[PDB]
Amino acid sequence: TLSILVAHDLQRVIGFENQLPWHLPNDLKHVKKLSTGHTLVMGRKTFESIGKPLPNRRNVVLTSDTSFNVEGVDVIHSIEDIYQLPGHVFIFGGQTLFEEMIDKVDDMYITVIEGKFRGDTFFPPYTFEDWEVASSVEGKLDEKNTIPHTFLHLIRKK
Ligand SMILES: NC(=O)C1=CN([C@@H]2O[C@H](COP(=O)(O)OP(=O)(O)OC[C@H]3O[C@@H](n4cnc5c(N)ncnc54)[C@H](OP(=O)(O)O)[C@@H]3O)[C@@H](O)[C@H]2O)C=CC1
Ligand SMILES: COc1cc(Cc2cnc(N)nc2N)c2c(c1OC)O[C@H](C1CC1)C=C2
Repeated sequence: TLSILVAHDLQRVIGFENQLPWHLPNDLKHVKKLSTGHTLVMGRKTFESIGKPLPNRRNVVLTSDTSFNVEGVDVIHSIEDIYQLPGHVFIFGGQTLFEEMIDKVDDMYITVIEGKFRGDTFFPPYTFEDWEVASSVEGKLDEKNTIPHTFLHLIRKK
């Protein structure tokens, strides 16, 4: 499978100043669940944001930089390289990757953050005319997760 994995808010903000605008442990545990044992593909800036590879899965960074060679990370240098990765591949960010891949992926795992944040990076617009809701699960609120949020699994129609 080729999947998108993304959290975006009511206006499709994904980012601010190279960070997530929200603090939401549950969603990061969501990410852990989904992608552990599989492969994440991410652009260089996103990799730089996270700082190092995520444990217990394959980390692939897409970059133009041929100097790039990082302990625990596989480098690719074209979009086309994605399609030769074995396994369940998650497109993991950021704006540029999402824009490039959204028409290409089988399905999307979206966490809708039910707020409006200040952002400088965005998920591309999409229509539910194009995308079937395989599931929609309200995330649980509590002391440490205080933003309402919904896990969507969408699958391309037709
Ligand atoms: N909310 C969420 O689920 C997520 C949000 N984010 C947010 O997104 C923002 C980052 O997005 P964005 O600025 O687009 O950066 P990206 O993470 O998408 O990285 C951009 C870089 O990726 C490399 N790249 C992209 N496409 C190609 C290509 N076709 N060929 C070769 N290299 C390529 C380039 O690296 P280079 O210049 O080195 O060649 C490019 O500069 C951050 O604010 C982050 O917080 C990130 C992940 C998830
Ligand atoms: C841009 O910043 C992040 C993007 C992301 C990417 C990301 C976050 N959330 C969702 N739902 N999808 C995504 N693709 C993450 C993230 C980020 O900040 C650390 O944190 C954690 C990593 C283990 C430390 C996980 C994801």
